[PDB]
Amino acid sequence: IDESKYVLPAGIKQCEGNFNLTEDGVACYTINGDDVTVYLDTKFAYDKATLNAKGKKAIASFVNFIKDSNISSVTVKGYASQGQTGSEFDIYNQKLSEKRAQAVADYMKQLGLDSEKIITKGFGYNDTLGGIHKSDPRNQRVEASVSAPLKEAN
Repeated sequence: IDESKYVLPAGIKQCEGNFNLTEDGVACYTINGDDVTVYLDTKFAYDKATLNAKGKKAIASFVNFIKDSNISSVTVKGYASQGQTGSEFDIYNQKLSEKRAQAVADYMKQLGLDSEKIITKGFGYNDTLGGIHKSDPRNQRVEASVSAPLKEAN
């Protein structure tokens, strides 16, 4: 006798298997029961902390979900690839990754999200993606995930 209809995050599609092994910026969702979780994987060109159009489209939809879910805070994590076999550039890439997270967060603020709701972390070329080489450009990225109950349709 149930009639309630729940609605999916706007402009975001369900995550495919290994959704982070895309070399494109993406935002996707998974459902676990009645709670939805949205992921953001924004990619960057080599040595760049600038956003591209794909990244910006993804972020905008990510933010639209945060503002609609009345979500409290989002942690924005930046990463880098390890381009060279030693540790000469570990601090360099740590800073790079921080700059990437800061880029993502700056754009979120342009979109009408408040700076207090945003926490940024850089990781350098640690936590590189599983299954690929550490120097793969897909490691050059910012990640974030938020969760919220599924909204009833209205």
